[PDB]
Amino acid sequence: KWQEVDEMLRAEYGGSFRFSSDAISTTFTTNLTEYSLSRVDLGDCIGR
Amino acid sequence: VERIKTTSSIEFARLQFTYNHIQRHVNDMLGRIAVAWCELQNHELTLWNEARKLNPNAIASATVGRRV
Amino acid sequence: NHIQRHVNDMLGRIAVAWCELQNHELTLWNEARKLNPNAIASATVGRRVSARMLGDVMAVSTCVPVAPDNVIVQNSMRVSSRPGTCYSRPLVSFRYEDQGPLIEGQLGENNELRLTRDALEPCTVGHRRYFIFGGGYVYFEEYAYSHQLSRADVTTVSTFIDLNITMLEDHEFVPLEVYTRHEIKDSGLLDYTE
Amino acid sequence: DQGPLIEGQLGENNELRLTRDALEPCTVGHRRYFIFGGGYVYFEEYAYSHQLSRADVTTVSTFIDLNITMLEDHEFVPLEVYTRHEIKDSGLLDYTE
Amino acid sequence: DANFYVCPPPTGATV
Repeated sequence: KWQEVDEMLRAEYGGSFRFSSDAISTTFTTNLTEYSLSRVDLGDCIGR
Repeated sequence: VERIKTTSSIEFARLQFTYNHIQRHVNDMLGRIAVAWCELQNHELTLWNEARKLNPNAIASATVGRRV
Repeated sequence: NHIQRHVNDMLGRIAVAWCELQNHELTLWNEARKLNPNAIASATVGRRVSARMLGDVMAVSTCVPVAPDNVIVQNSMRVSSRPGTCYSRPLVSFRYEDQGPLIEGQLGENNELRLTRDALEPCTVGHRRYFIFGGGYVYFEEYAYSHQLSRADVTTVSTFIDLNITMLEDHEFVPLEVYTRHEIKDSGLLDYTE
Repeated sequence: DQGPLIEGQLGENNELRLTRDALEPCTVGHRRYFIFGGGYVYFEEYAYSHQLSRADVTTVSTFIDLNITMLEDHEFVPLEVYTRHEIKDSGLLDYTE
Repeated sequence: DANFYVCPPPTGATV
């Protein structure tokens, strides 16, 4: 775990999600489809 | 099943945030200016009609671009 | 901070200039309002409204719409009852709506239907006149009908000042490193752990 | 306050003129508002009817609206994916230690 | 302006 963002704004545009955080001044870009956690090897910390 | 690899540099996303913020503000303000400009020209057409009645020579010389 | 200060100061100057220009053109609006209360009234209230000047204010009464298909324009502005006198604008007969009396009248500016036929001027040789008729103009010579013509048949000059503002486009910033941390690790000649 | 009270004719935009010469033929249905001080004065049939405030007259605007807002301040906090401590700690054995 | 208008002379009902 790296960052906890209490205000993350998600916007849909051009087939992409943009997750913006004013607190840390950061915009992440993801695809629309979710990432299944089963693809992570030994990633049991993520959910909890 | 695989491991996600992470870049050491977050500054690309911070540049993205700053650019998006500035770009949205500037685009919104300049679109507002564009709308106001178009409305003002459409609004001033009335004054131009009346001045056209008052003095056809000057109005035509100014609108045409050549003195007539 | 640099960009924000510059943009804020420029746009504040633009805001001040805009407010002053509106306040400054109020004078021109007052004088035009005296010149032709109907047109300025329609522009300022957002709807076609007849207007007149009562002292230093405007009396406004809503105009009633009439479909274009119920208007017929006559041929000659020459009023036969007044030889040596002519109608300054073409005569029309219009019916407010089907199943109505065909009310006689005169074409007034911006497709107005004026009940009063009082606009009379001395006739003059060389008469050549265009008048707003529906979506186009109508054209007369020698106080006699010639033809209706489309709006596109007349040369268009612009009183508008052009301003071409385009939006800043979207831009994507990809991750970019001169050396990855793995390159930094592999920069060492001997790795103690290995 | 102590001078001779001069009779004249009201002008436009609270002007006070010296000569009473703006004479028009009388007409029926006379109803007129005039700029009087900070408000209007209303006359009906060439007789003083009453004053009224400007707020009593509906207002139409000749101004074009334009709403410019400032770009607000923004604070950028320090932000690293990994600190130097994390980079140094990612080694399995530290030769010095 | 495709639609004509009939504009009765205004009265001071609305100012």
